[PDB]
Amino acid sequence: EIVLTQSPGILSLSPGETATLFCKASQGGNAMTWYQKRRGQVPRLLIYDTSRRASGVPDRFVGSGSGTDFFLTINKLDREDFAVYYCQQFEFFGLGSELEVHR
Amino acid sequence: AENLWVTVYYGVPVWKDAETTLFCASDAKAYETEKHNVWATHACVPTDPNPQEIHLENVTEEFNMWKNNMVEQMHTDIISLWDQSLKPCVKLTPLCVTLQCTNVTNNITDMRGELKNCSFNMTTELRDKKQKVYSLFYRLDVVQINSNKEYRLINCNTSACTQACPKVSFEPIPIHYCAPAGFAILKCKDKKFNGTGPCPSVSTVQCTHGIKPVVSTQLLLNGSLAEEEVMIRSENITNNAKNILVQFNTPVQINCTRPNNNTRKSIRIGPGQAFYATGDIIGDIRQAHCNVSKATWNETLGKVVKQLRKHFGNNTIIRFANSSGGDLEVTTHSFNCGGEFFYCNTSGLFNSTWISNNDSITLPCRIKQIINMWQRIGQCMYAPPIQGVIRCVSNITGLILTRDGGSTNSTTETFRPGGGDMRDNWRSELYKYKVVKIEPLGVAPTRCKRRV
Amino acid sequence: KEYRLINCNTSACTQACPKVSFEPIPIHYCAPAGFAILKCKDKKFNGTGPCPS
Amino acid sequence: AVGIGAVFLGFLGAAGSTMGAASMTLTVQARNLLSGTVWGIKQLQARVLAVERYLRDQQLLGIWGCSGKLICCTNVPWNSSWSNRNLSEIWDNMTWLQWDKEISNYTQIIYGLLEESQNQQEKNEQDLLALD
Amino acid sequence: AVGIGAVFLGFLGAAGSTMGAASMTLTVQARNLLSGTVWGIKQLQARVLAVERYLRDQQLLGIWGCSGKLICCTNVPWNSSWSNRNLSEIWDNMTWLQWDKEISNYTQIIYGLLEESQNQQEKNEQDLLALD
Amino acid sequence: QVQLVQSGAVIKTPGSSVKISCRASGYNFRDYSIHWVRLIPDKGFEWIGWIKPLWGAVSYARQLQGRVSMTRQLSQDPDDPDWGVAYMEFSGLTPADTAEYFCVRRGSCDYCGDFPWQYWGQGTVVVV
Amino acid sequence: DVLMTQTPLSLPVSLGDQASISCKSSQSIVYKDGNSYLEWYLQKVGQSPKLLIYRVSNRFSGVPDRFSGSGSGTDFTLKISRVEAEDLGVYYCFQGTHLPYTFGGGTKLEMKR
Ligand SMILES: *[C@@H]1O[C@H](CO)[C@@H](O[C@@H]2O[C@H](CO)[C@@H](O[C@@H]3O[C@H](CO[C@H]4O[C@H](CO)[C@@H](O)[C@H](O[C@H]5O[C@H](CO)[C@@H](O)[C@H](O)[C@@H]5O[C@H]5O[C@H](CO)[C@@H](O)[C@H](O)[C@@H]5O)[C@@H]4O)[C@@H](O)[C@H](O[C@H]4O[C@H](CO)[C@@H](O)[C@H](O)[C@@H]4O[C@H]4O[C@H](CO)[C@@H](O)[C@H](O)[C@@H]4O)[C@@H]3O)[C@H](O)[C@H]2NC(C)=O)[C@H](O)[C@H]1NC(C)=O
Ligand SMILES: *[C@@H]1O[C@H](CO)[C@@H](O[C@@H]2O[C@H](CO)[C@@H](O[C@@H]3O[C@H](CO[C@H]4O[C@H](CO)[C@@H](O)[C@H](O)[C@@H]4O)[C@@H](O)[C@H](O[C@H]4O[C@H](CO)[C@@H](O)[C@H](O)[C@@H]4O[C@H]4O[C@H](CO)[C@@H](O)[C@H](O)[C@@H]4O)[C@@H]3O)[C@H](O)[C@H]2NC(C)=O)[C@H](O)[C@H]1NC(C)=O
Ligand SMILES: *[C@@H]1O[C@H](CO)[C@@H](O[C@@H]2O[C@H](CO)[C@@H](O[C@@H]3O[C@H](CO[C@H]4O[C@H](CO)[C@@H](O)[C@H](O)[C@@H]4O)[C@@H](O)[C@H](O[C@H]4O[C@H](CO)[C@@H](O)[C@H](O)[C@@H]4O)[C@@H]3O)[C@H](O)[C@H]2NC(C)=O)[C@H](O)[C@H]1NC(C)=O
Ligand SMILES: *[C@@H]1O[C@H](CO)[C@@H](O[C@@H]2O[C@H](CO)[C@@H](O[C@@H]3O[C@H](CO)[C@@H](O)[C@H](O[C@H]4O[C@H](CO)[C@@H](O)[C@H](O)[C@@H]4O)[C@@H]3O)[C@H](O)[C@H]2NC(C)=O)[C@H](O)[C@H]1NC(C)=O
Ligand SMILES: *[C@@H]1O[C@H](CO)[C@@H](O[C@@H]2O[C@H](CO)[C@@H](O[C@@H]3O[C@H](CO)[C@@H](O)[C@H](O)[C@@H]3O)[C@H](O)[C@H]2NC(C)=O)[C@H](O)[C@H]1NC(C)=O
Ligand SMILES: *[C@@H]1O[C@H](CO)[C@@H](O[C@@H]2O[C@H](CO)[C@@H](O[C@@H]3O[C@H](CO)[C@@H](O)[C@H](O)[C@@H]3O)[C@H](O)[C@H]2NC(C)=O)[C@H](O)[C@H]1NC(C)=O
Ligand SMILES: *[C@@H]1O[C@H](CO)[C@@H](O[C@@H]2O[C@H](CO)[C@@H](O[C@@H]3O[C@H](CO)[C@@H](O)[C@H](O)[C@@H]3O)[C@H](O)[C@H]2NC(C)=O)[C@H](O)[C@H]1NC(C)=O
Ligand SMILES: *[C@@H]1O[C@H](CO)[C@@H](O[C@@H]2O[C@H](CO)[C@@H](O[C@@H]3O[C@H](CO)[C@@H](O)[C@H](O)[C@@H]3O)[C@H](O)[C@H]2NC(C)=O)[C@H](O)[C@H]1NC(C)=O
Ligand SMILES: *[C@@H]1O[C@H](CO)[C@@H](O[C@@H]2O[C@H](CO)[C@@H](O[C@@H]3O[C@H](CO)[C@@H](O)[C@H](O)[C@@H]3O)[C@H](O)[C@H]2NC(C)=O)[C@H](O)[C@H]1NC(C)=O
Ligand SMILES: *[C@@H]1O[C@H](CO)[C@@H](O[C@@H]2O[C@H](CO)[C@@H](O)[C@H](O)[C@H]2NC(C)=O)[C@H](O)[C@H]1NC(C)=O
Ligand SMILES: *[C@@H]1O[C@H](CO)[C@@H](O[C@@H]2O[C@H](CO)[C@@H](O)[C@H](O)[C@H]2NC(C)=O)[C@H](O)[C@H]1NC(C)=O
Ligand SMILES: *[C@@H]1O[C@H](CO)[C@@H](O[C@@H]2O[C@H](CO)[C@@H](O)[C@H](O)[C@H]2NC(C)=O)[C@H](O)[C@H]1NC(C)=O
Ligand SMILES: *[C@@H]1O[C@H](CO)[C@@H](O[C@@H]2O[C@H](CO)[C@@H](O)[C@H](O)[C@H]2NC(C)=O)[C@H](O)[C@H]1NC(C)=O
Ligand SMILES: *[C@@H]1O[C@H](CO)[C@@H](O)[C@H](O)[C@H]1NC(C)=O
Ligand SMILES: *[C@@H]1O[C@H](CO)[C@@H](O)[C@H](O)[C@H]1NC(C)=O
Ligand SMILES: *[C@@H]1O[C@H](CO)[C@@H](O)[C@H](O)[C@H]1NC(C)=O
Ligand SMILES: *[C@@H]1O[C@H](CO)[C@@H](O)[C@H](O)[C@H]1NC(C)=O
Repeated sequence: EIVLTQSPGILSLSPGETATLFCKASQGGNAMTWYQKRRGQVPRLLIYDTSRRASGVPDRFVGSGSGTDFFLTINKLDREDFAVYYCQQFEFFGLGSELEVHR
Repeated sequence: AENLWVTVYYGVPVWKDAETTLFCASDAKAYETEKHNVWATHACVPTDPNPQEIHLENVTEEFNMWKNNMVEQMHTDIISLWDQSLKPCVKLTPLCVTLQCTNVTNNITDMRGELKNCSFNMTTELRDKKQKVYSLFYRLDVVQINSNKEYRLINCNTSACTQACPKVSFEPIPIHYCAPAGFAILKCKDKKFNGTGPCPSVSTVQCTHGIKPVVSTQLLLNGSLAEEEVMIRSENITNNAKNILVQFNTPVQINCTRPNNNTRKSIRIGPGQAFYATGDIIGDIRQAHCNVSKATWNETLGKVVKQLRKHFGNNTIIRFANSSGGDLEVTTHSFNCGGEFFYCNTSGLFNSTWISNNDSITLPCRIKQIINMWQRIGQCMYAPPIQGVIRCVSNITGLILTRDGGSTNSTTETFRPGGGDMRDNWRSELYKYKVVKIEPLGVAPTRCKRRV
Repeated sequence: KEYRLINCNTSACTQACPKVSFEPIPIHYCAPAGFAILKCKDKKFNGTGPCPS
Repeated sequence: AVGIGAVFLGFLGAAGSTMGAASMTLTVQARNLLSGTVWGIKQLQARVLAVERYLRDQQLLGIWGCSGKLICCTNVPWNSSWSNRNLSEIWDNMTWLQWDKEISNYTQIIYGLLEESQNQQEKNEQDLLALD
Repeated sequence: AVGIGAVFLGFLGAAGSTMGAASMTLTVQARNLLSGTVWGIKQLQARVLAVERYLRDQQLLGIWGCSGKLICCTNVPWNSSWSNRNLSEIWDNMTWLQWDKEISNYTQIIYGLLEESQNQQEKNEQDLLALD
Repeated sequence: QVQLVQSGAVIKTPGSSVKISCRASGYNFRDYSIHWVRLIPDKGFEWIGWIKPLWGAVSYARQLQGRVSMTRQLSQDPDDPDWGVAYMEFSGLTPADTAEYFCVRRGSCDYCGDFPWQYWGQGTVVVV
Repeated sequence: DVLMTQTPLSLPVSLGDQASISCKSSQSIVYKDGNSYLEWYLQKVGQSPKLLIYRVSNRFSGVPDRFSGSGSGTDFTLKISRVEAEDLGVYYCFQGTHLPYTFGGGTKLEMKR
């Protein structure tokens, strides 16, 4: 099977800064899909095929990476963008990176 | 001579990838048995009797059968032509009527239906009169709408359906694809060609090989077989939604039949319209079946298990299961045989397990008379019954598989049959081809001038 | 007695609309481009063989 | 046996051979470019598309200095930033497929220069015959 | 801004400019002349009509002395009763629309004279190369 | 647009069976696959199975076979050829299956694969 | 690739009987000429191989008339009228249209005792 390790588990930031979340796989040579899930709502597609944004997604969500290292960078954070982020490759999902307010 | 003056060249061999329409070319030998017997004996050009491929040299072209456009044009052309071979035939609107059905005369055991003896009113040549008439329908074509019971046909809820004229045969004739002017068709020839990537030995050709169009779901029949060894093909093997095509080396043989000696009977629905009904079952009531050789099938599964262990690791437990479920003609094995559509249960082949180190298999078959292939909105057809016991013999060229798996790291890899899209049956015969566009105007430097 | 039409045994038949006349109008055959149409003019032309005019 | 030379006089056989050897058998790609009720409309539309493509290429070749010539010569010089490779390697080593994907950005510039060259050649020829 | 010169290199932009300035941008009307189930038949019939018109004009231009030339020169002299206007006013003042409606009666005479000129030029060329 | 309406929340007993109806509207339902996925609280996501509604060929996860069945219902009238219904019947319920069940559809792009999930369902809450 | 096989593989045939060996073609062998370019080869041991006949019908000059060949595009065969001692050797079927040129296996006609 495919095991996806997703880190950092909890990322505490303030708005305006840049977030970086990296997903490690077991096999290489495939794509990576990045989902946004706010609290108490429906999940949302952000990134498919490791670098392409979904429809209705602003350009501040950038994703890249290759092989095993898969990077998701969110520069210029918003008050709304604080949520949970998942990496899904095929049917094997990640566990979740929570994005928290720092004070 | 340090200066170089630019020169144009018109007619230079250089191509770029493009997509266009391709005109089909059937062989003229089918014209010797003329008069609309099979389709495209009139709507198709005869071939060049001298096909001539031209083997190129030191050339590399990237092939990709999964993003091919020629298979999509073939899937459109067969549907459009198949609809164009039903418009002159009789529409079966007036037969959609309340049926009064009973069991067929048989020592009924209280565990099977499978035949129904249905009497109903029907119009005549004249408009005023009417006639009581009986027929034999299968159980998959009648539905109890709510003494003897009271049924109706299944297509009556949505759409009346044209029956197929028995002058029109269903059997495949080989369809060639001659490229038009300006374009060209390449051909891989590498025996180890995976399906995607560079084929380092190509050959242009003006018109493709013999493609006989079969229609089959679980395992494709009469399909050009590979030469060196049994091969598998996919798009991403670690993906689940994509099928895993398999093409054999040795054609395992299947024999299929229908033992019931029917009697075709003509009923005149209307003036100039005749309806063909199953009149009587003389002989004996015996269920339709298929046979393959058990030893060659065990050997052929041994070959495909030997091939599948490369992509998955040498220590895995490959096992085969029957279909997961769904509609009828994706779980069972669908094909046509002498103009009558079988549906054959294939759980008797797909149960095994495989660890790292004479007889013949019977398998039952069920028959529908109405069919709805390609799943349109309001078009089915009523395949008329055929006189006498029929049987047909076919080589099995390959089969279509499907892997599954959610989680929990087990060493097994259960494979199940597929079907679904009809295009996969064409992607096992247009894999080695690619269409290209000539751009014959190239430009280059050399030392010359033009004299004023 | 009790009759029926003769075409009822095989096929129903479209009747002709009386706006459509049946009378002939002269039909000419103009040759397309690239081809040509010859014409014999010999008054003793048998039907087969050379027409020398 | 047919013979391997029948490959080179065949259609598109020189596609892998060098640029200095495709010019001899360059006329076969020129010749097999042209000749070769819904199905009638599809085949008719494809055939008129092929002859429109051939006529577009003949018109684009005729407004240069070579209306009916397979090989031609012009009067505009090569900017060295176009391909910066000498004569012997682009006529004895490379194939045309590799050459087409090395100058694929600069082609419209070349066509504009050829159009300007033929325009000024026409006005110079008119000025030369004007004095007589 | 695009620029007003893009009018003149545009299609048919020189239609109001003088006859001495339309000859530079004369190739755009030449280029945009060719390229550009009942609806399929209408569009197909219109497209083959356009290419038949272009091929008729190329054949009528090829039986003169200029098969692939936009500008040409001939060997027949102007009868003075045709237009009786000197050189400077028909190349710096007038437009082509006005010129076409001043010689509209005499055009078939001109085409017959050109056909005779090319015929006698061909037989003179054959007589010149016959002696060698 | 593309809409994926589900059925409401449901309360079931251990040993029972639940049926969830994912109605899809806005595209040609006879073309694109439907997937089913479930959010277990404090355990993550887990895939269930896919279904191709042209015929109804389905596949399921390995650790859910013998427990889940999926069917579909096409639309047969030519005046509304677009809408369609998917059905998931999940049997053998335990208190471990208290979760939130989603039906999804593929990305609509010709470049995207099968598992990138653009459109989502509203969310069926299942409490055992 | 258009590889062929040879049925049979070795026939010891007495001096004066008819021998017939077939080669079966996977793909058809038809050129733009129309004539099926197949050649029949004989090789006496330790030598250069000769040519028995041409396409199906024409014959290599310097060969007697004890050889005949037949075929109809798909499967080909020979008929040797009389057997000699020089007819010992290895026979082949050869293709001339598609690349690479394929061969048959090779047959060795022997003696009977
Ligand atoms: C995978 O590929 C395989 C390989 O092709 C497929 O198997 C084939 O399936 C076909 C079904 O579509 C099947 O065709 C049917 O055959 C029936 C059997 O009769 C034929 O065979 C016998 C014995 O082989 C032969 O003797 C007959 O005629 C021979 O001689 C005449 C001379 O007059 C020839 O004209 C004829 O071509 C044939 O030639 C033989 O000899 C020559 C040498 O001289 C050889 O060169 C030939 O190769 C051949 O060996 C029969 O031809 C037959 O009954 C069927 O015909 C009926 O149906 C068709 C419509 O499909 C219709 O046009 C016919 O006219 C006829 O209908 C009429 O009769 C019916 C009965 O009375 C009646 O009900 C109707 O209303 C009509 O009145 C049809 O020809 C074919 O046999 C098998 N192949 C084999 C080897 O068995 C397989 O199907 C493929 N898989 C899939 C999934 O499709
Ligand atoms: C599907 O279902 C339909 C009904 O929905 C069914 O059709 C019916 O089949 C039965 C047979 O199972 C038919 O019944 C027989 O009909 C024949 C023919 O009738 C003609 O002759 C009579 C003579 O008086 C005329 O009046 C009449 O108008 C017809 O012209 C009769 O001959 C049969 O009688 C024999 O069988 C009786 C059974 O009890 C005996 O008692 C009787 O003595 C007769 O036997 C004699 O004749 C036999 C035949 O020669 C011979 O074998 C015996 O030894 C003896 O000499 C019987 O009435 C019925 O008519 C059919 N109905 C219609 C409308 O056609 C299909 O058969 C059924 N098919 C399947 C596959 O299930
Ligand atoms: C059908 O068969 C074709 C072959 O004809 C397959 O296509 C290729 O398959 C190979 C392996 O099967 C793939 O190769 C892998 O590529 C990785 C990416 O590196 C390449 O690309 C970069 C640029 O992106 C180049 O700079 C680099 O040099 C490579 O060219 C490699 O990282 C992989 O390395 C593997 O081996 C090393 C050591 O051997 C290990 O350490 C690695 O972990 C890894 O296992 C590998 O070389 C190649 O990408 C495929 N190409 C394409 C176009 O698909 C098909 O996959 C196959 N398809 C099916 C359905 O069967
Ligand atoms: C026409 O069809 C009928 C269908 O009912 C058929 O009747 C059955 O025939 C069989 C064999 O002739 C009878 O015998 C059965 O088969 C074996 C014989 O050893 C036994 O094992 C069976 O016992 C089981 O079934 C019994 C009844 O269900 C149970 O009581 C018992 O405990 C076993 O479970 C059984 O004896 C069978 O009895 C009849 N059925 C009836 C209802 O009589 C008939 O033979 C067919 N005739 C023709 C001419 O085709
Ligand atoms: C694949 O194989 C499995 C078993 O190997 C098949 O499952 C079997 O399905 C049938 C019905 O489809 C079950 O039959 C039973 O019939 C009786 C009488 O009608 C009814 O009372 C039962 O409720 C049941 O329907 C059978 O028990 C079942 N077997 C098992 C072990 O569950 C499956 O059908 C096969 N797939 C295909 C496509 O054939
Ligand atoms: C798929 O293949 C397996 C074989 O691996 C099939 O299992 C076989 O099932 C039959 C009966 O269904 C067994 O026959 C009898 O079984 C009893 C036990 O109840 C036994 O005591 C008898 O002696 C008799 O053999 C058969 O033994 C069994 N095979 C093995 C190796 O044990 C299975 O039925 C196949 N699936 C389908 C749908 O056919
Ligand atoms: C399915 O594929 C098999 C290949 O395993 C085909 O079997 C072989 O087919 C060829 C030609 O179709 C047969 O050759 C024949 O040889 C006899 C010898 O006298 C000759 O008279 C014939 O004209 C023909 O050349 C070959 O014998 C046959 N092999 C076997 C074992 O039967 C088969 O034809 C394919 N199709 C079907 C429907 O099975
Ligand atoms: C024809 O002209 C275009 C325009 O310059 C050329 O495209 C350029 O190609 C180079 C590669 O040789 C690109 O450089 C690459 O950029 C990416 C950007 O992230 C970088 O990651 C790579 O490491 C590499 O440096 C360049 O960006 C690209 N230009 C543009 C504007 O995208 C093209 O190569 C020319 N054709 C030929 C045959 O030279
Ligand atoms: C091309 O040649 C034709 C043929 O001569 C020219 O047509 C002629 O045009 C003049 C006008 O400039 C006509 O004169 C007018 O006649 C009417 C008759 O009632 C009179 O009322 C007017 O006052 C005026 O005099 C002349 O009749 C006419 N010729 C014929 C035979 O009708 C034509 O003008 C020439 N094209 C050009 C551009 O010059
Ligand atoms: C026709 O076949 C059906 C199906 O077997 C018969 O209907 C029932 O069959 C079951 C056995 O599965 C019996 O237990 C019932 O008693 C049958 N119902 C009746 C009303 O008899 C049916 O009997 C058969 N015959 C007819 C004339 O319909
Ligand atoms: C068309 O008729 C069929 C046959 O009755 C209907 O299918 C049945 O529908 C009922 C209730 O909708 C189900 O309980 C049955 O299981 C269905 N049977 C089959 C074989 O599908 C169908 O609903 C009708 N459709 C329309 C649009 O009227
Ligand atoms: C399928 O049917 C064919 C034709 O009946 C079988 O071929 C014959 O089989 C018998 C033995 O059953 C042999 O004696 C014959 O020599 C075979 N003839 C040919 C031409 O092959 C074939 O065996 C059947 N296949 C299976 C798996 O039963
Ligand atoms: C169509 O109907 C005509 C009219 O009855 C039939 O022609 C008669 O057939 C009978 C017996 O076949 C003959 O005795 C008469 O002489 C025929 N009359 C004429 C005018 O031909 C004809 O047989 C019917 N055809 C079909 C196919 O039903
Ligand atoms: C087929 O034969 C192989 C060889 O022993 C064996 O391992 C396998 O279990 C057999 N399978 C069947 C279905 O007989
Ligand atoms: C797998 O096992 C086969 C045994 O035939 C061997 O040839 C192959 O090299 C092995 N490959 C790996 C990756 O272990
Ligand atoms: C110039 O041409 C010679 C062959 O004539 C070649 O050896 C040399 O490499 C070329 N120079 C360059 C810079 O390519
Ligand atoms: C001749 O040309 C001159 C200009 O070069 C012009 O002024 C004059 O009017 C012309 N003569 C006639 C009769 O048009």
